[PDB]
Amino acid sequence: ETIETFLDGLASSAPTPGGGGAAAISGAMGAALVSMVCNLTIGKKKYVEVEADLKQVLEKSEGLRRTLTGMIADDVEAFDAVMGAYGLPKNTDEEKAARAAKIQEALKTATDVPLACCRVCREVIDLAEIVAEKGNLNVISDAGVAVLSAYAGLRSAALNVYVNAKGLDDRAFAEERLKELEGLLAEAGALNERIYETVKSKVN
Amino acid sequence: ETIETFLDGLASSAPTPGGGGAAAISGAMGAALVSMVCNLTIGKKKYVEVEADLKQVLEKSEGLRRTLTGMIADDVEAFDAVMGAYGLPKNTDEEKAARAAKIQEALKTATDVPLACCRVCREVIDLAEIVAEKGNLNVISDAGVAVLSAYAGLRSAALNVYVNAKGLDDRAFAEERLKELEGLLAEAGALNERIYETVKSKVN
Repeated sequence: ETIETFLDGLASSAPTPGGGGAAAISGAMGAALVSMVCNLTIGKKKYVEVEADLKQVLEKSEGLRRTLTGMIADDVEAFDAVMGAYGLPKNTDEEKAARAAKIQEALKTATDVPLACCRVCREVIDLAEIVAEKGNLNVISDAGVAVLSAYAGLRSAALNVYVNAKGLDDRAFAEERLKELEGLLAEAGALNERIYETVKSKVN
Repeated sequence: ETIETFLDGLASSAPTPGGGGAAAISGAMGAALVSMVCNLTIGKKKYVEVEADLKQVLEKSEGLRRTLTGMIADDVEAFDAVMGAYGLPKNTDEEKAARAAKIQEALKTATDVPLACCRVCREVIDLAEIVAEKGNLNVISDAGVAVLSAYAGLRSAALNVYVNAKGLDDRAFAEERLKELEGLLAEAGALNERIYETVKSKVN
């Protein structure tokens, strides 16, 4: 899909793509920029001490980028399934029961997907940190864009987890997913500002 | 250009696409999600007191969307021009003088392009605040994603302002742009957390 077409879809009254899709894109760009800093530090003679560490980082970030790029489509199809299920008919007892059950199972999927996106964005913040410490100083600004895009991705997906978890009958499933989410948010809140500041400082 | 082709380019050792390209996309997705909330609130029986204000928001957000989508290529062009200017030959005295002129010109344009992306992202945050207060409660999460995505874009472009402003001979030019950037950053910092918190609280 074209960036312009995606953006036209996002802006429209089409329920997909939505915030979940944009979240995965924020994450993917974060993963990509970590990979860029690695690719532009590996080889450089001044940066031999970190080359092996950054080849490992590049390995994981390229992994995270593939996953997060896939997650754009996962969130779109997860949220289409939710709208699908709200649109089933509700004339009879049996239909009302089928509809309610299918809504619940779509909601569950549309909670796990943004939550998965949160986990991968949290890992991108960890790699953003390393390339902020070790990266080629000429391109260090890209480590700062990576952490901001990843943190945007994380808190964007988090809102999707909150709004979906609230509609679930299974309170054990919901409360387990919220507790994980809170810990990912609290960790990322502590690191995001510090990594930005390290980059802001090296930039000036 | 496809999201996947952009992401492949972003990750590679090519100096573009870079942090500044990503910043424009972050800003563009922010504007799109403001439009989306407007499109899913306008024509709703329950939201008529606000239908008037939200048609003026749609008009503005659809405008900012168009500008930030164009800024993806503007930022690619501006930074390619910086890299291209450092790589010009120094074989004659006229070449050396032309190269030093073209480096300063490219640094100037590569400071104004990201500063423009910061101004537009700062306006997307004001529009996101309005849709957080007045938008359809069913899609209020997307007002959250819009502000996070716009804030990420503002601060991403800000780092590129800092990186390019540091190479400029013209300190009047650098210091006016830096003074204006500091205003946009201090305002957006204050507003981002409060709009996020409004949306979060209205989610549950």
